[PDB]
Amino acid sequence: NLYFQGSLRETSEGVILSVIVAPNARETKIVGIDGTRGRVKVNVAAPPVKGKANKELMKFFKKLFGAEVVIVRGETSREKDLLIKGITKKEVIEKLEL
Ligand code: NA
Ligand code: NA
Repeated sequence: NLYFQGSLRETSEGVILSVIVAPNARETKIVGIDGTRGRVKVNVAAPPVKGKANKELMKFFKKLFGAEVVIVRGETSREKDLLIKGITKKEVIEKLEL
């Protein structure tokens, strides 16, 4: 039921996945799509302090995609853009739709 196409774009370097983080969660997980922002809603099991939400977010998606993931926008924001290097949009969508 979730459509990720409005939260992704494929660039020269890989795929930029646009997310909005909800911290203080009991489990890091994808919960839905913010259609007004074009972002994947991700609960993150970390407080919003010490870059701890960034660390958990990148661990989660590196494991999911099997590729390196860096934060390219929003290091100190809830609205973060994640560059997944060396991957196609088709691959990213397949992993998100699991
Ligand atoms: Na590009
Ligand atoms: Na994962």
